[PDB]
Amino acid sequence: LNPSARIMTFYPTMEEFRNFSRYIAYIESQGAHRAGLAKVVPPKEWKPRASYDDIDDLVIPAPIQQLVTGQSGLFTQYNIQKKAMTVREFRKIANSDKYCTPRYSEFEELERKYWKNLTFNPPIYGADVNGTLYEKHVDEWNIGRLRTILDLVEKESGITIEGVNTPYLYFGMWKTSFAWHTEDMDLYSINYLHFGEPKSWYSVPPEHGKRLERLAKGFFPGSAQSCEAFLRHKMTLISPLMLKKYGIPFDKVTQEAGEFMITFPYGYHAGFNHGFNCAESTNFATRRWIEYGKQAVLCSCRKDMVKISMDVFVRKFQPERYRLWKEGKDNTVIDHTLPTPEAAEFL
Ligand code: NI
Ligand SMILES: [Zn+2]
Repeated sequence: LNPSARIMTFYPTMEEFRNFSRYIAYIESQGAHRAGLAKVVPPKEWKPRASYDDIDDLVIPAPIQQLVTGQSGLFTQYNIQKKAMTVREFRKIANSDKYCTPRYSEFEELERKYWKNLTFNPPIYGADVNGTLYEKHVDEWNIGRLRTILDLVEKESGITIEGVNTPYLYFGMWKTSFAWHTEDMDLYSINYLHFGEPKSWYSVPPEHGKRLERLAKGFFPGSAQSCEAFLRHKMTLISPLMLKKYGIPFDKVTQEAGEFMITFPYGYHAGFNHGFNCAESTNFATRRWIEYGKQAVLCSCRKDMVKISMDVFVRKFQPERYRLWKEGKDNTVIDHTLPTPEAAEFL
């Protein structure tokens, strides 16, 4: 099943689209999780919002200017907090001559331009805006309420973690980047591209994630010494040519307006925006995640980074291991190829 761990694309019917959790289980039955990233194109008739012109009374509280330093396919991205702005201000900069999408023919050309120009003309990214663009009425794949076991954090312990159990909006322009990372606690993510230009993604299969970590640690021994999981800083950019040179297996895919991307536990990904767009994002879980959460290597160097108590998950969903786990004896080795238990119905 998917032996090259390539990114798969799915086209559910409206009937299939109703049960979020079941559909994640299904795409894992087909091997999607091996890639680390999958694309889901929703039914033609489904839309999460009637229109998107009413936008600008929405504030971007903390836009970030992305300064990139490096050379030879290896970069560090510094995020500089700017003053709050409207979508309107963002769009104007996005579409200005200095700071709009270059003319290009094929993706491959736009990609070359990205990697050639990523240290020049620092763009602004309207990242991490708390809020949703779904209407209250929309029940299918509603990023504001996906109803997975992740809900145990909010319902059992009361804690809300912005962008993790709540929706974030991202306003992109040309050449805004997301650095190589897995999700907080090695969770799943869902990303819906509401409108605008594409977002391009790179992915490294979870079964090869340790190999990328080794590579990263090799290139930045400074950061390795100061932090157990420096990639969680979301500052490290590494080009596909670099990955290819060091034999890291990876895939690429472009997400267009109206498509969902799913990332899987321990799926390293990175990418960039083609132009003005808006994405909405959140984290979520399945039972398979539990072991990943238990085994996640967290940032040890800056505090108020995202940590979830695994206790409630182990007790409830792995009752046979709860004791072994509490006394630190567990020792389960994760098999990255195994689909989530809920997929049994389809296997
Ligand atoms: Ni991510
Ligand atoms: Zn750290």
